Order: sequence, then C-alpha cells, then structure tokens
Amino acid sequence: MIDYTAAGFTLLQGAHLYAPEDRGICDVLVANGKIIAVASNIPSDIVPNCTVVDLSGQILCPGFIDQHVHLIGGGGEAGPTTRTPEVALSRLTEAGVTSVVGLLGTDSISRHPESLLAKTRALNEEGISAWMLTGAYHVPSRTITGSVEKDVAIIDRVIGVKCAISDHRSAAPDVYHLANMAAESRVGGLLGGKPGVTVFHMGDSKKALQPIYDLLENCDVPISKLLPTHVNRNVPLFEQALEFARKGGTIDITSSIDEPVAPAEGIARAVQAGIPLARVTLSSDGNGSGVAGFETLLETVQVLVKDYDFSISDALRPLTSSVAGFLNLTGKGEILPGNDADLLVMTPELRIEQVYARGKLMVKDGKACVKGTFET
Amino acid sequence: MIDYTAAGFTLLQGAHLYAPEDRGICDVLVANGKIIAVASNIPSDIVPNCTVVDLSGQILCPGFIDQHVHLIGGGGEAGPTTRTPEVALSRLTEAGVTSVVGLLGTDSISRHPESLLAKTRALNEEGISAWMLTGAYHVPSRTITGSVEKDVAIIDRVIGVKCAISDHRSAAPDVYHLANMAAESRVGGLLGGKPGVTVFHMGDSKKALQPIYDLLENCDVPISKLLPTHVNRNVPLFEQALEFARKGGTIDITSSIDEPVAPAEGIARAVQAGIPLARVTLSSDGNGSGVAGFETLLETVQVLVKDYDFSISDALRPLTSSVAGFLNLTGKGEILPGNDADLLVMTPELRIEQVYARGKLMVKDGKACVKGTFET
Amino acid sequence: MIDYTAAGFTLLQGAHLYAPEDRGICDVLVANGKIIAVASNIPSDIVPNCTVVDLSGQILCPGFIDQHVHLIGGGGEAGPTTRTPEVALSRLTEAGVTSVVGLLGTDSISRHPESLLAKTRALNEEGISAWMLTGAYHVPSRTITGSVEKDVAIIDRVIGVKCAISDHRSAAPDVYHLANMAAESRVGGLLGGKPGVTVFHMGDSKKALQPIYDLLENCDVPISKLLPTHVNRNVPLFEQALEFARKGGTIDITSSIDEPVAPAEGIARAVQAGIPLARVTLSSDGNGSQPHIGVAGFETLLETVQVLVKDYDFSISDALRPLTSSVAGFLNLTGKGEILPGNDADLLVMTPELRIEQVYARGKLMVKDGKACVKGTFET
Amino acid sequence: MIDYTAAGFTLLQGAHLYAPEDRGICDVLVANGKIIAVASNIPSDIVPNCTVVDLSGQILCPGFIDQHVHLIGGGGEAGPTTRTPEVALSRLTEAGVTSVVGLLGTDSISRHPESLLAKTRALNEEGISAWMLTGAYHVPSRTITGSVEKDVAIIDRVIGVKCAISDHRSAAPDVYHLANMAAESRVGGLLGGKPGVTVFHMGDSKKALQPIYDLLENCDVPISKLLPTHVNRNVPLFEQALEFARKGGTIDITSSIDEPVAPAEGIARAVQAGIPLARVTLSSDGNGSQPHIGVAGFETLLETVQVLVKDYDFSISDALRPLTSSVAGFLNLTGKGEILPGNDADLLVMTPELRIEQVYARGKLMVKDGKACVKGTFET
Ligand SMILES: [Cl-]
Ligand SMILES: [Cl-]
Ligand SMILES: [Cl-]
Ligand SMILES: [Cl-]
Ligand SMILES: [Cl-]
Ligand SMILES: [Cl-]
Ligand SMILES: [Mg+2]
Ligand SMILES: [Mg+2]
Ligand code: NA
Ligand code: NA
Ligand SMILES: [Zn+2]
Ligand SMILES: [Zn+2]
Ligand SMILES: [Zn+2]
Ligand SMILES: [Zn+2]
Ligand SMILES: [Zn+2]
Ligand SMILES: [Zn+2]
Ligand SMILES: [Zn+2]
Ligand SMILES: [Zn+2]
Repeated sequence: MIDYTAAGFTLLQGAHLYAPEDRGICDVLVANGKIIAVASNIPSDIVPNCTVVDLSGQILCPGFIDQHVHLIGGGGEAGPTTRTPEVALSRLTEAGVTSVVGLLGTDSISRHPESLLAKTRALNEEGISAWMLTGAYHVPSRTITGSVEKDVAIIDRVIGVKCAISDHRSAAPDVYHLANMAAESRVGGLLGGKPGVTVFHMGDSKKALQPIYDLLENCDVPISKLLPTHVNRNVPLFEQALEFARKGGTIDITSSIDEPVAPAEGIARAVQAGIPLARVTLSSDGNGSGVAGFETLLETVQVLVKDYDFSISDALRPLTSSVAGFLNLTGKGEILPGNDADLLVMTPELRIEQVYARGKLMVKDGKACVKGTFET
Repeated sequence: MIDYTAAGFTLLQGAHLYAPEDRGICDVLVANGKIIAVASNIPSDIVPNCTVVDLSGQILCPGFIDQHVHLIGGGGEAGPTTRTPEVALSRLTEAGVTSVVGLLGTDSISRHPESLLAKTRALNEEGISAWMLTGAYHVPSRTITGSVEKDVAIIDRVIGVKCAISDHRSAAPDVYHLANMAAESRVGGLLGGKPGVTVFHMGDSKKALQPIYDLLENCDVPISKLLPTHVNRNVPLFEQALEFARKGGTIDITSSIDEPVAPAEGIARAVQAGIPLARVTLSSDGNGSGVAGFETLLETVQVLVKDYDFSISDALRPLTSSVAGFLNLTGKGEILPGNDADLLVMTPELRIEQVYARGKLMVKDGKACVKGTFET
Repeated sequence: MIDYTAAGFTLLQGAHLYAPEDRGICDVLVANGKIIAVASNIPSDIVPNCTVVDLSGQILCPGFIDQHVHLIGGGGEAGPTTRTPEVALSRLTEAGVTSVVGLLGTDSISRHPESLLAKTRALNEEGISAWMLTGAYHVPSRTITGSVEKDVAIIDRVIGVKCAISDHRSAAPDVYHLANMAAESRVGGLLGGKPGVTVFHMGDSKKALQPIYDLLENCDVPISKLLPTHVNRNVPLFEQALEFARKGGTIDITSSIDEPVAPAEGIARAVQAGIPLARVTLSSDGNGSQPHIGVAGFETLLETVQVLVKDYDFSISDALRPLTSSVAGFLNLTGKGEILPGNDADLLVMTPELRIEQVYARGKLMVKDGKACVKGTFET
Repeated sequence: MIDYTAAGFTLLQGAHLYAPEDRGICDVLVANGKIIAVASNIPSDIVPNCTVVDLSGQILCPGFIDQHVHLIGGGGEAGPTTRTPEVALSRLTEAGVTSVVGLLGTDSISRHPESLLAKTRALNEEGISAWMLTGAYHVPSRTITGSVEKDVAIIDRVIGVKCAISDHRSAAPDVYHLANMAAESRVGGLLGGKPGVTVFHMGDSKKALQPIYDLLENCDVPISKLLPTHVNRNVPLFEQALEFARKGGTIDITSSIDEPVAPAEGIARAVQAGIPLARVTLSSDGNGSQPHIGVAGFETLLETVQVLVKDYDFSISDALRPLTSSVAGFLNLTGKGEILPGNDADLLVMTPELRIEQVYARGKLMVKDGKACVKGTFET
C-alpha cells in the first residue's frame, strides 16, 4: 500500500458550517494545513489515508485571531513582582485562538522586541500563527533595527507598531513624534508586505482620541491603519471611538474590560450606531497584568448570541474576518478553499470541543492535546 | 600624414538648427566633446581628420536633460517583487536623454545613496552626463555622509536633496524638518558649487503645496531652489503649482502622468497662465514603478508642436534650457560654442535619428550604437 | 462538481527517478507544493482535479541548490561600470536552480545586505526558495543589525556570513576577527535555527587555507561550519582543500572556474581522495563579472553534471549530489535536495542525456520545454 | 568671420620635445586642454583661430606631478605658531607643478580631510589638477566618511591613504591596523577607479621598513601599492628602500631632504642598484615647516632635475621621469606625465639649461617668462 500520510488528509464531516457566513451543513477537506475543498457531501474516500471526522450535530467555524496579546509577559507597573509570565501555547488554543499578534506595553525596559520576536517564532514552530508589533507604550519607539520603518519592512514577523496615548503611563509624545512613527509603520508595511498599522493603547485622559485626529491633520497615513484599542475603557472615549469608526476607522474593543462598557455591549453599540462589523475587532489583552486570560473572547461571542440577538455569523466577525481584514492576514479568518486550516469545532451552545491549527488537532474534548515545549 | 584623430573633429552640416532658439540652417563644429563653432557654412575642411555629417533636411537640437530618473531602480510599494531594475544606457539615449538627475523615492531601505552614486558614475563613464539628489521620500533624509549639507557640499555628483510631501507615503515631516533640510541643501550647494535644490515629490493630499509655503514662512531659502514635481497629478495641486510659479517658483511636470492633466496640456496651461517657459520643466520619473519608460518625453514635445501650437523652440525649453537653468547645468541645454556637444538629430516630424553625447555618436537610425557594459 | 483545485494536485508519472538516489521508474505525487507520495504505479485517479504528467522516457530529479549567487549583482572591481545587474528569475530556473543562497563580494560600499534581503524575498515571492549570507568580503562584517550574531539569529533569510581570505581584495583580517565572526555566525545559527556557517571566498595567496586552520586553533567552531569556496582556482589550494575535507570539512567547488582545476575534475579528485560526496558541494558564483566583460551565468552547473557522467565515470545519482543532497545537508536545508514525501516539490524533468525539460518549484511549473514559463515581475 | 575660439587652439612649435622620451624637434597641437597631435612640422594653418607659439631653441616637456604637498598647510609640531599657511597656486605653477596630491602630516587635530578636499577642488577650479590622500600620520585614520575604504571609493578626489611609521610622531600602529588600512585603500581604489595606494611617511626608527614587510606578511595588498616616502632621510633606511624597490616596490625620494642622501644622489643610487626609473618617484613635501622657521618650497624639484643632468650623468629624458611618467604610472594618473595625443596639455617650456619659461595646465598658460600670469583668487 502506498503511503500518502505526508498529505495529512483530513475530512471534517457534516458540521453546520459558519465561514463565518452561514453555509449550513457543509464539509471541509484539508491537506497540508490548507483548506482544499469546502462543499456538502465530500466523499469520505475522495483522497487516501484520510482521517474522517464526523461533526454531525456540531458547529464548525474559523479559529480566533487575537491581535493583542502580551506573549512574553507584561505587567510591571507596581514593581518587578508584577511582571507577568510568558503565554503558554495551550492557554491560547484552549481559548480557540489560532492566530496571535504579540506586543509590549508599559514596560519596555525589562521587555524587549527581540525577545518578543523569539516567542513569536516559537509559537509558529509550535503550530499556531503569530506576528508582533514593534515599539511599546514608549514613543519614540524602542525597536529592533533602530527604526520603526526598518523594523516593519525587514523583520518578517513584525506587522506594525504599538504606542500609548491619553494615558498616565504614556511617554508624552507630541504630534510630530506620533505622526512620524505612524508614517514609518505605513511605509515599512508597503515595502515589507505588511499592513503597516499603528496600534494605540488608549488611557482615560479627557483628550481621548484627539492625538489621533491631530495626527491625521498632520500626515497622510490612511485612517484605516490607525487602531485605537481599549475603546470600552471609558464611555466618553467609547463614544468618540464610534465616531472614529463612522469616519472610516476601525476600533478595537478589549474582551478583558468589563466596565463601563462590556465587550459584547460595545460590539452591540457599534452596530446600533450603524458601524459595519468589518470595522470592529475584539482582542483580549491576554497575559497582561491580575494575570489576564483568554476566556473572555469566547465568552463575548456567547453573550452576543445569547443575550444580544446576534447571529452566530455576526458574532464571529470581530474575532475572525474583521481582524484578518484589518491586518491583511492572508489565509486567515475565513473558511475557504486556499485558506489555512485553522478551525474550531463547537457544541451548538458554542462550547469548544476541538481546535485545528494549520490542519493539526490541537484541542480535543476541549483540552489541549498539543502543548508547548516546556508545558507540564 | 599627421594624426589629429585625438581631437574627434565632427562637423554637423546643414541642419535646421533649434538651439533651442531657431537658428535656421546652421552648422555645428565639435572637438573633444565640446561645441567649438556654431555658424552657417563652416568649411568642411576647416579642421583635419574631420567627420562630416550631412544633416540636410534634418533637425538639430540640444539633447534632453531628464531630472527625475530612478537610475538604480525604484518601486517596492507592493512588496519586493515590485522593485524595478536599474536603467539601461540605451534606453536613455534612444529617448534623446543625454543628461540625467538620478534619485530615490519611497524605498530608502533597500535603496541607498551610495548605490545611486555608483550608477551615476557608471553612466558618466559610459558617455552621458549624470548627477543625483541625496535623500529619498524619507525625512529626515538618509544620506551618504550623515548630513544633507555635507552631502551636497562634498559629494561631487550630488546637486540637491529629494523628499516627499502631501503624500500617503511621506515620513510626516514637520516644517522644521523640511526647512532645515532645504536650508542645508541650499548652503551645501553654495559651498560645493551646486544648485542646492530641494525637490518635492507631491502626493494627492488636499494640503498640496502648503508645506512649501509653510517652509517659505519658516526660512530664507530662495523660492528658486524649491521644486514641486508631479504637479499634474491632480487638478487642485496643478492649479496651486501655477500660482507657485507665478510667485517666482519653477514647477516640474511629469511626462509619465497622463491624467488628469496631461504633460503637454500642463505645459500649455502654464503658458496660458502667463508663466515663462523658463520656470517650467518636464521630467519622466523613468524607471520607476508598471516599469516607467522615457518615450513620453519626446512624445510630449511632438504633441506640443502637433496638437498645441507651440513652436519647436518653445516645445524644447522644458526639456533643455529650462532644466539646465534651474539646475545651473553649466554647458548643457543649449547649442552654443563652449557648451557640451550633446545633440539630437531628428526628422522634420521630430523622430530621433541620431544622438551625440559629449560629441560621441550614441544612436544611429534611432537605434543605440553605444550600449552599457552589461547590455545585451 | 466539487472544486478541489486549491490542492494543486499534480502527478508526475513514469519517469526514471534520481532522488538523487536511483529509484528506477517511480511516480511522485504533489499537493500544495509538497511531495505527498513517492512510489511506483500511483493511481492516476488517487486524487481529484489531478494534473497528470507523463514523464515516461524522462528523468526526474531534485531541483538544484546554488549556494553562491550574486543575486543583486556584483562586480565593481574595475570601476562602477563593472557593477553587474541583478539576477533574473528565469536565468536561475532555466538552469535547474530552485533554491539559492545570495551573497555579496568585493563591493560592500555600493552593495548592502538590506538590498540583498529584499531581492531574496522577491525570489521567494516569485516562486523559488532563497536565503542569503550576511557580510561580504570585508571583515569586520557589514551587517543589517549591527552584529553578525544578531543578523543570523534574527533575520529570517540570513543563514550565515561571508568573508574573503588569502586574497588581494581581502580586508586583511587577523585571526581574532575571523574567529569572532565565525563564532557569532555559529551561535546566531543555533538561536535562529540556521546552519550558522562561514563562507570563505578563497584567493591565490600562497597562504591558501592557513587562516582557517589558524581559526580552528583559536576557537571552537565546528569544522563542519567552515566552507572554503573557489577551491579549484589554484592547484596548491585545491590540494590543501582535499586535506581539509579529509579532516571533516566540506569544500565548495566553483562551476564557473574552468582552470586550472575543472569542476568535474575537482569533484572526481575529491572522490579519489577518499572524501564522501556529502562533503563536496558545487556552486556557480553566478551573476558576478566575467572578463569584453560579461555576467557569469548558471549553465556550468548542469554542464558539470553532464561532464561528470560522460567523462568521469560518475553515475547520474552521484553526479547530482554536489548540487542537491550535499548542499541541503551542508546548509541543513530542511525539505530540500531530496525527493521524499514531506519535502518540497522542487524537481527537474530532464531528458536521458541530462538536458532540462521542466522545472517545478514548490510544486509550481516554472520551466516548460526548457523555457521559463514563469518570469520575474519585470522580466525582459 | 566664423568664431572658433571656444576650441582654444594652441600650437607649440619647434621646441626640442621630451615626452619625457626624447623626440627631437617636434610640434604639439592643443585643443580644449587636450594634446590633439604630436608631430614635426605641424602646419600653422592646420586649425583656425590658432595661437602659434615659437619655441625654437627651447625645451618642451610634461608638467611635473608632485605627489607630496601640504596644500592646506602643515607643521604645528612646536605649537600652534608653527602651523604653516595654505599653498599658493602660483608657487606650484612657477615650480613646474601641474598635478599635485595633497596630504596631511603630524597634525590631524587642527587639520581635516574636508578642508584638504576643498583646497584640492579650488586648485582644480583655478586650472591645475589636484588629488589627495585621506588619513594623516594618525592610525587609525581620521577620514571624511568614516572608513578609509569608503573615502577612497566615494570621494572623487581621494586616491589613497596616508600614514606614519617608524617615527617618533607616529600613533604606534600595530600590524593589524596598518594592514587593514592598506587593504581598505586598495579595495576602495578598485571600486572607485583610484590607485588605492598607501603612503608611508618614514621616520628614523632603526626598524625602518620593517612594518611594511610585516604588513606584506599579513595581507595581500600588492607591493606596488605601498609607497615609502622620505627614504633618503637616513642611510640605513635608504639602503633598505633600494632592497624594497628591487623586490618590486616603488620608492619616493624627498627633494627637500638634502642630507644624508641628496635627492639626485638617491635617484642615481637607485639606478645603480638595478631599479628602473619607473619605480623611483620624487616629491617635495612642500608647504610643511622648515627649521628661524620657514615654509618648505618647491624649488628643489626642478633643481633635482638640474643636478641629475649636470652632475649625475643623466639624460634630460631620464632625469624627468621621477617627476612625470614615474608618478603618473605609480598613481595611474590617466592622461598625465606624458606628452601624447589624448593626454592633458600640461607642459613646461624651458631653456636648454632647464630653467622654466612657460607652464601650461590643461592647455591654459599659467606661467609666462617664468612668472605666474595666473594666480590664486586671493593671491598676494
Ligand atoms: Cl489615564
Ligand atoms: Cl508554551
Ligand atoms: Cl496621497
Ligand atoms: Cl547600462
Ligand atoms: Cl527577476
Ligand atoms: Cl592660491
Ligand atoms: Mg556510493
Ligand atoms: Mg634607458
Ligand atoms: Na532550521
Ligand atoms: Na581611474
Ligand atoms: Zn494597553
Ligand atoms: Zn496590552
Ligand atoms: Zn515621486
Ligand atoms: Zn520618482
Ligand atoms: Zn568569491
Ligand atoms: Zn562570489
Ligand atoms: Zn612626512
Ligand atoms: Zn609631508
């Protein structure tokens, strides 16, 4: 018998597929970590050495893309005992996260972009998909190569730059500094084939988004590259964010911020305000500092469907297609032929059962079956 | 018989000469790459070992000076596969270009001033005349010696600095940065004997020339050193450029931009607006990124004469005397004794037949007869 | 009618397979740029929407790996007019090259690692597989990040460092500098998952391999990381290179140097000296300047294979090693140089007389009927 | 009446020509600063608007090339009052100098390469031909761009590097530093189209040429790029210099050092040692300090020529070599040091007893009746 095991053929059968678009009962054929066919009634024997998975009665959807994770650990605002630990592979996978964007925050003294890059690469070797943002709250940014533009252009895993504004922990950046940094990210992305975004950690200053508007007034970076995050942290800020989105920007809601605007609520409000889901993303801020977890992501989807009247498809957008679109994550956020085989298998009540990353089974019966090198 | 071949005597006979000024049927005597006599009926035997060229029925004019060429290649805005190739000698010559100013654009990460300088020097060794601008779209400028002023002052082939404004690919420069950069170019030019200009790649921002006006308000660089290019890229910008020119500035129209203001049209408009041709230049933006060619230069002259009622002399100004004047290109842009023997021989319909660079035959029957070292 | 095209199922049937190991007639099935099965008589219907290719009467082998190419151009030793142009995709592919390592030479003033990296990435995007070496002839190395160790560790496409020794164009490096550079590449390789090698452009100094020996005496970089290149440039050097190989080193023969030691001849002499083919590699030094001045091409690669088989008593299988498996092994090029399930679908289809017919790179047809059917973005 | 003046047609007629090769009576025609014909009996009417000069009874030879001049001034070894002033154009031209190489000495604190480059360019503008060396006595070299290699490659007027060895004013350079500096100049020369030489100011240490030999042992720079200067400063050094020359090196004798080995004497001894004149050069070390303290002048250049012919049995043709053809050859000074069609019109008109009458630089009359008729912008 010929050995075709190198293909890793996997047929996911009979689940109710949400691509996120509802596709009804539809099958998914995978080979080499890629989605090679998406159709009803794919023959269990279409390909050899095929692992057939009966997903009857289950739900199938794209894996989550969490664009705001402190991969190497964060914290440190109350001294060194508050530096959090690096993230564990299984914590991500059990949470349904198959793609991540790592970043740094307040501390860029004991935290380094080179370290973040190494962890990013470890995660990719481990089976998931990971990118990072150069910089940290500090402006001017602390980079790997000496320039934001050069980092985004030449460090493969770097997709944009991080910063903090309107926050008591900011570097008190002026418009010129912010604009130049964003412009550099933009240009570096073009060169490197990266989205070249600028992510803004928002604080509670009354100024809110003003720095972003000033920046817009002082440069030609498209508004589509400017991402304010933690927008639900305060009402007045949230309200500004809706306008920002109405103007063409994309806003990022933090699943780990419960009050004063809860995540689901935030997403619900956006839609009420007439903002298309494509301009609304949800991130966890996981692994920050207590120690932020990833459970709030799935919880958010559940709540949206359960308590807010969102369809399953719509509820998924902000964690899947909306993210992939904002970051130009080719091959992610959608179940289509040619895309990466990053999928979630859930109960009808939206409880995760299985997770596939790049076609590999990572979670089974809701428990990780692939663990990081040093996990216990 | 005595050998006088070292003189390279060449007598160009009987053509209708446009210096660009119309000189009627007039001859041109060349020696050692220089124009040594310009008169009617120069005796075919005035000098020995003389190559006599019968230009009866043909047109004779100065070679083109294209001040905006991506000599080493450009592009790269859609990833690395979009980096264009370096320019080929014959592409320039066949297009009637005998003098070039090379520059960099968006990408100053994988493109370097030292590389540009080497190509500039190769072209000079090859037979034409080439200069360059330090910097690139990026501001603050990336230079060879660490300072714009020092580059313009001490790198022989460097004549000014390049930058980008009002463009989604700019570095979001502030007035101080732009003004200081221009001031440095200005000062460096005085010291080095260079025009010390500042060239502005214009984008489509509604702000248009504002940065230039701000700059003027914040420094004492003469307006005659500030060159906005791509002025025909947008109407509103174009309209501002005419005012700028009316105020004493010189504006550069791109022959490779067809809409919304075509090159010829642009030049025609300028004259309608009462701007002297001396303050209007035309450049190709050749070798940029598809892959920009040089055919539009001559096409522009043809169209101006053919469809716009310009005399041959006037049509030539923006590619010859106007450029030479703006850049203080001593010995270029005009057929006069003492000037360099850079000439074009054309049909009455303005089709190029022969090209001479520094007195050497480069193109014959419209085809290059001198090719770069690695040309096929 | 279910659409399975995303898989890019391709079945190469009936050729005589050299993996490079001789496997006789055997089929190869490809999906998504990967070799998914290698066996005789694979059913044509085994997979849906499958492009079946009849290679009966032909030869199927791994694509070549050229570890020494001046991707962005080189030259410049006789002034700026001698700076060669960047390499065209089609010249590589039509020459059988599916994997390449780019590097710089004498000129590191008008040439920069950042430029080279961009070029490497373009080639990858166009369909082939490309890596590069940091540094250039100049020592201390001119790098991207400020340290050789750092470049190797953090720049994904960098796999080692380049240098020049025993040559009139060298930077007169001393042992310390050389050792330090070599150890940094080694360590950056470990951290980054790269081979972390040091490539030594050899010149004609009478000192030949001496600097390498001195280096080994002054550090602990494994001999398996030190690659002398252009070893066939002179007899005494060549002969020293055989000794070095006997001691556990790997030697790189330049296909474009035909005297005084021809490439096939050098390879045969290495074999006659007791060196296993795994320690002998062949590279082109393509795209550098060739004295009227020209650009060195890549045809000598395939010609060396032809010559070995025709005139030096080599089996096809062995003749292929120095361009395929030996290189991948030396550079730890995972998934390259061997036709095995799981490896990348980088294959050459040739006639029985070893002339290229088709070339597949990462499962994509790049050459058909001996002509590039896939070309660089701006290819002329 | 057609105007042909732009050509600057000039015809030097009837002199006895030393190209430096003896050519007997022969005419030289000039156009645009170039020599366009060299022959006997060139017709006076051959070209229009021609300035015909009757040089009957006179001598015509190439203009001198002084490769060692402190253009911006030097000195400073006895405090700031000993810093000499910049060189005046007229002092160079009246001394027969049409091509010069500027350099720095002991002081690289109050003296900078950027200053020197500006001065070099001024001289070019004024009508002569000037180049310079980067660095100074200090090693590591203090450069314009940050690297010796880079300066030589990219600064048009830089053609090599200067250093000091075996001298109480040296920077105590070790072999590595010296070798590295030398190899960078070499390589920058290749890229830039410069000779890429290294000039060694020699002192009186007993070590003499040792550092050069050590350098050769530690690198691959060709011996033809290493120029020891001031070789006649001491006997033992001079004698070592003869050996070095015998081995293929070129040696530079200083015209301003009259003991213990006089310049003509040193030149004659070089010849007597079997060294071809092509490997012997003479330079002034002009504009440095001369101990009451003064500025060293350039008259010793012509005097050495006079002395060789009068007292050392030299032909005029040979006596000229070390100031013309040997220098141009050593520095690859294209178009200089020889009267041949195509070369620059840099000529000296002298009496039969070798006293300067006229000087043409790039075809321009700079000296007439022995007096500068062309002077520096601010000349006093
Ligand atoms: Cl705050
Ligand atoms: Cl882990
Ligand atoms: Cl724009
Ligand atoms: Cl070319
Ligand atoms: Cl290509
Ligand atoms: Cl003066
Ligand atoms: Mg065997
Ligand atoms: Mg003789
Ligand atoms: Na690896
Ligand atoms: Na030269
Ligand atoms: Zn934050
Ligand atoms: Zn955070
Ligand atoms: Zn532009
Ligand atoms: Zn441009
Ligand atoms: Zn080499
Ligand atoms: Zn090479
Ligand atoms: Zn000295
Ligand atoms: Zn001196």
